Amino acid sequence: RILTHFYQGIVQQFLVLLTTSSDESLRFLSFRLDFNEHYKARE
Amino acid sequence: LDVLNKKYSLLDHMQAMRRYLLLGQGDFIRHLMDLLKPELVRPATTLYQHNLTGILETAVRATNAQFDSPEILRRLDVRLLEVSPGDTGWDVFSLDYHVDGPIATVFTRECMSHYLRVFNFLWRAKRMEYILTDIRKGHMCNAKLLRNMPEFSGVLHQCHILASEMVHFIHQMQYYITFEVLECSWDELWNKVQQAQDLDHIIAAHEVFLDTIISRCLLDSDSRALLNQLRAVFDQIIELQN
Amino acid sequence: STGKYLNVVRECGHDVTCPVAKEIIYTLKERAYVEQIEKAFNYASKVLLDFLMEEKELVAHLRSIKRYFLMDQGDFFVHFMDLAEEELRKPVEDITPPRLEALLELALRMSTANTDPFKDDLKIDLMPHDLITQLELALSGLEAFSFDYIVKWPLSLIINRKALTRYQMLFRHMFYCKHVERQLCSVWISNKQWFAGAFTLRQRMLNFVQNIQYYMMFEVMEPTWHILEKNLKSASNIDDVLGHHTGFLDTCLKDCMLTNPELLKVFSKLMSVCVMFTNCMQKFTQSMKLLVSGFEATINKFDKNFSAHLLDLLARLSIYSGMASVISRLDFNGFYTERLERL
Amino acid sequence: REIITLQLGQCGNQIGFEFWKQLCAEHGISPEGIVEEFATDRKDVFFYQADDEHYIPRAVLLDLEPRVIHSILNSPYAKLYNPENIYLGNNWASGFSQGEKIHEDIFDIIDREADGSDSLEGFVLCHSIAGGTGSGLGSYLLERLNDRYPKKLVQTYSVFPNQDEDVVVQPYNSLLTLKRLTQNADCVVVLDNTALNRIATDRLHIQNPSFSQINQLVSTIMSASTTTLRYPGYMNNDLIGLIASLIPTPRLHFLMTGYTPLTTDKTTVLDVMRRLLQPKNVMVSTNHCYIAILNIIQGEVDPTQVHKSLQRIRERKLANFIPWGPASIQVALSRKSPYLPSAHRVSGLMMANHTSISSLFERTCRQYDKLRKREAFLEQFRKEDMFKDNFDEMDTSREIVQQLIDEYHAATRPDYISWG
Amino acid sequence: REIITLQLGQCGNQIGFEFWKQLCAEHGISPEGIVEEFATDRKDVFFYQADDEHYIPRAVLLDLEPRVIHSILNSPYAKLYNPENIYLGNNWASGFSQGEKIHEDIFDIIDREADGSDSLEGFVLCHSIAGGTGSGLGSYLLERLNDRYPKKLVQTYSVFPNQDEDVVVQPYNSLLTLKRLTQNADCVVVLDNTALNRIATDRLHIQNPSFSQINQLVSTIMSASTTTLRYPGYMNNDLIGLIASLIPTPRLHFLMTGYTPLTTDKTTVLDVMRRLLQPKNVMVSTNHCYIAILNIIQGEVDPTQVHKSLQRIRERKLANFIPWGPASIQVALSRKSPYLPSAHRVSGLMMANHTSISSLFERTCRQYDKLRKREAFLEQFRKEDMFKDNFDEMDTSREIVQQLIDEYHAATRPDYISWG
Repeated sequence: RILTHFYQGIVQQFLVLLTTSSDESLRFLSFRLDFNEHYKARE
Repeated sequence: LDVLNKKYSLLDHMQAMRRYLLLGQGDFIRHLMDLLKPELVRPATTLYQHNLTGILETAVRATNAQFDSPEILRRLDVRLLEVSPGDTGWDVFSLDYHVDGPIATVFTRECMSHYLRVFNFLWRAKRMEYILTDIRKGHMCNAKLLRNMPEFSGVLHQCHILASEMVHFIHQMQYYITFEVLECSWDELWNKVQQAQDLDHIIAAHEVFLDTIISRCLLDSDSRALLNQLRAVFDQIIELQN
Repeated sequence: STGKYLNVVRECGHDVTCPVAKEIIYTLKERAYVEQIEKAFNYASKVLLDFLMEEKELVAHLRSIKRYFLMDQGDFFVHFMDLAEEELRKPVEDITPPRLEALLELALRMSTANTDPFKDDLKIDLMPHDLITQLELALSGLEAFSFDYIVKWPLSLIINRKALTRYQMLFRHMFYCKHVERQLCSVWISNKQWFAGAFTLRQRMLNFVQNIQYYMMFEVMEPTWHILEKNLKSASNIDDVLGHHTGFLDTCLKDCMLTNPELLKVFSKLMSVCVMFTNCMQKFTQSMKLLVSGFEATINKFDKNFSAHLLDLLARLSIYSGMASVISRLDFNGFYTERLERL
Repeated sequence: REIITLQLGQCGNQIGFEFWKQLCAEHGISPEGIVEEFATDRKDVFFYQADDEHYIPRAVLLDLEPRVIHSILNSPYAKLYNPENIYLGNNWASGFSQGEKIHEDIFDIIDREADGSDSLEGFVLCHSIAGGTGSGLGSYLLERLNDRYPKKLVQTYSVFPNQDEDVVVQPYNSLLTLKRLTQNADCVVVLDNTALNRIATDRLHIQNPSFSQINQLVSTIMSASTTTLRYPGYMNNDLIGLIASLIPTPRLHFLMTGYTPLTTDKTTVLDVMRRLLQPKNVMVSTNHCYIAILNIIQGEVDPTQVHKSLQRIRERKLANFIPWGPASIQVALSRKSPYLPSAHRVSGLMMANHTSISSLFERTCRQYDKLRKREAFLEQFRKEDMFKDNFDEMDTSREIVQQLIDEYHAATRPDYISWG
Repeated sequence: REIITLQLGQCGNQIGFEFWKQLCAEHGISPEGIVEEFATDRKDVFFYQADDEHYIPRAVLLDLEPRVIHSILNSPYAKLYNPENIYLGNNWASGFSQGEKIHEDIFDIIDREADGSDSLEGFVLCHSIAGGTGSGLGSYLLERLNDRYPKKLVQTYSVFPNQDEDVVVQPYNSLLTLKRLTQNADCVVVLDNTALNRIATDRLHIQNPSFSQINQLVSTIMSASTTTLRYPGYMNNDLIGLIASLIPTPRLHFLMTGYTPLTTDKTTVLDVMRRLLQPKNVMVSTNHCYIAILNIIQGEVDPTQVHKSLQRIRERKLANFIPWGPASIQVALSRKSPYLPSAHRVSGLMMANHTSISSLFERTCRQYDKLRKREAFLEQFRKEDMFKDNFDEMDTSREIVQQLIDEYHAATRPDYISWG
């Protein structure tokens, strides 16, 4: 259970930093990963 | 351009620099990484380069790399990392393509360094990926034996999708490196070599090719904090195996 | 101008040499230098306009200006409006530009507007101070919206800052009528009966905006387009093309309701009361499905304001200067032909 | 958005087949639907686009007692479509009951085609009034869609049956059909047999195969009304934007049409306008006044003449329309069509709401009321006997068409400021 | 590693023969297996490499009541293979018992082929559900391998029998077969007869030799799914790396497929993606949501469009999948194939776990339960009578497929956080 919560914690910590990186190259990774629309709806 | 491209085979070198180092080939690399596995699990202090060169040769002979020229397989040979008190072979390994003609005027040594850095990244990634598919391996062997004990169902049901949440993340990352890091730069590289009729334009194209690839991975100086998180995705992988 | 023309072809490749060289002298009574100057200048104009109209051609550029700013191909627009209006409905600093940029490529590449590679200069941008710029800040997607365009160097000589910004400012005025008419049709489908004066008000407003649009489509747009399509096929140099383009741009800017000494405040108050009517009626119907006595009073207020802005608009249009064409539509055996008799 | 076509009945499937052959020959495609290289267009509204660019039409085919549907089946245009939707008397109640029992699987065909579409704009149906098998069945499926979807539009192109009066229950059937048309549909485009008979006898000398040439004229009309959709325009490329101006009122939603050449085998904007002002160039036969008129022109037009023309059109007062309020003519331009010989260069199409069609309704009302006074003309067929034992739906339809004709005759008045 | 192919049954040996002819024509080799000089590739997974480069396939051939196996025997591709492994009712229990008595020497054939391999990755079998001779026998050998080797994978490509219902014990046989499939196999790829019937009737006009064209489409699919193996890629060149992402759970391991051209006789990444989003380009027929989708593309692609496309694919929300957790689509690229004409340049293949297939299982469950309520449809054949005197294996299979359908319907829910 702690491992699961840590995994959810580390992935949103990726995306919140990914929001301001680069205009084409790095931003696109955020849109590969979320196609399921509960990412950043747990925020 | 004629005498450099037929007498020293300069075009086949760049094609094989993308193939083996930059992972454009890959029965060869999967067979290398499969056959090199029990050595690299042990620390590299008890390993030397001749023990790599042999198994590399058998990797080359059995796979599709055999019907490629003996020169360019000969110019690629094994290398290691000089030792440190926490040596793993997965920490300590490299390939070296070294210069054997006038191609040093085309390929600088720091260009081989950036080559080896992105090689280090795409090594750590397919490293964790094979650990990941061994996790899925433990899943489809053990779960069909655990029908006969009903009480463990909840925790095994839980661990499966903690694993599947990782296996998807690697099934985005291996596919982000496929569609953006080795066709884009490769298309524009291929264009501005094969249309160009001056050596310096080919040189300046290969340079910015590898350099924008550096920015496109998280191997830049400013994206390093991004990199730092990504290393934390690799901890919970090996933790999960235990 | 003769030597000036040679640079702007030499800047984009091939400095071209003269077909024959003569030595020029002054001699008493003998103006043989004059015809040599005209022959060299004429060759300069010939090879320059022979450079422009094939490489970095102007024709597909004019077609792709008529396509979006003048609105020729708008299948793209009924793709775009329907799939983006709910995101456009949010005020400024609640929308983000990647969202609308992706929706723009959505509507472009779905659509039949796929015919030429100069559809990909198109980007969405805004005007921060919409009409004060002519001599919003709280809304965007309702009163701030534009299309962006990039240029090449031979097309930078004909079209520049001024032409592109007039294109943005005519597109904006055209955007107003596009939005109100689709609001009115969306209200029309809401009833496919008792209180029914709102149906008459809706019909009056929608017939009015169609009178305005087909007035503007067939008085300003296509006439000056075809006269431009005559002037550009008899041009002698690039200053001739420049004169024809500037006259065309002046005519399509002058001929609408973009040029007015007050910018026609009556027109703004009239589209305001139309938007207000659409909003409260859809609000009232959705609060009825889930009084027609107070609603009748509000419809009276809207009808009075609409009739007042209408009579101000006919009086201020009849004083202008072929301008009566919306009025020579509107009053056929006569309604809104005169309501308050003066004297 | 996207528009789904429907076709049923013998005349409806005939005119649908002619419409699809018209758009096959009109655009650059094969009779199996392969794009021609030599041809750009949007055909995404009435045809689903495939990977080899097979523009398979959005045409659901329903048949009952098939004879001509078999001839549609074996055709060189039977490779254009195959959506697998073909599923099997001359009375209104008969076709109503036959549609009633199979409403579920044809509704599955409807929902399958709806899932084929991403978005939707409207349903067109090919139907003929009092066509026998089409009549009653078409009213039933109109009821089914009007129950199911209040979010969409229905456009209907149907003819008025006049065979210059063996079938005597035809006014009853047409009356019940038009009752469902006024109350369950949003916009109706109606035509006459007699006006097309006049234009056909004028342009040509045929009398017996008149149906075939009628099909040609219907195809030209249906292409013309859709040209701003199929050729990319920039206004009223939704159906509802076209329909919105002509209909202020939910019962008077009947639209009459015209088209400038009678024979099609310069013309100026003045000439084609005044030709279009004639009722002999209109394909439907106190003073009557239009509520609103719409015109779309397609040809080689000069843009400066058109403002001259509508100036002088105001000046001569060659139209006489005054409903009560400021609703006038709307003139529009569409592309002159390539990929076909452009002879008879400029051609116009005309769309209005005019009160005179009520008189033609009244003619049918005069017939039906006469038969209703005698009450010997239902012939006691068992279908109408099951469906209504007391035959009170005919009286309800009579009171509805009475309301309709009274709304028409009040709509003529310049006191229609209220009850509009 | 190396993958050993298995084939049995009439439909399985048919599709295996078509697969080997497909890879014969696809790569540069002779029909006796001699390499062509004019041709580089790896064919070491499904073919053993010889000294004159005879790529003899890893195909073990088992036959029972051979008619078409004889036609496979005398062929110009009968010089490609000869591993000397050919060894001789329409019931599940019949094929089960016939495999039971010869399990030893066919296991000797298995172990001989295993010794032919140095390493191993997986076993594929060519099988058809309720195929008669294949049914029961295939479940038995699945039991034999699952008992013998827990170290390997099994991939299975098999069709769902629908002949639009003389054979009434077919739901029982398919039910018992799928019971062994859920519990003794790790990943299943299933297809429909009806969806291939739809695509075949759309792309062509054939009805009677439909099997042959079905074989062609199966061969194209089986080449496509293996292209990253046969043409050297650099990721998921093991089977388990491909399988790992799609299956989180050991009972819901059924994978459905799609392929972008229906007819194969530019396309952009946006076009082929949205085509692949259709169920009419998918060869298998509450809201249902995918768990995870995988796509592999092969063609002339531009690498910068693909990130644009998945941006806009997020933006339009043209897919609707939400299992409960962060498992999304995976897009990949493989080589556009040389040594054949590359027409219809870009083509995609699609692999997902979707819950909707449960409904199709439920349809079969509805049939079987109905027959189980009547209990007159085993026909009292002696084979099922010996193998189970009390017929309680059918009830055990019923409770297992009940658990499976309940796992499916819970897997739709966004509370599948537990029991996953």
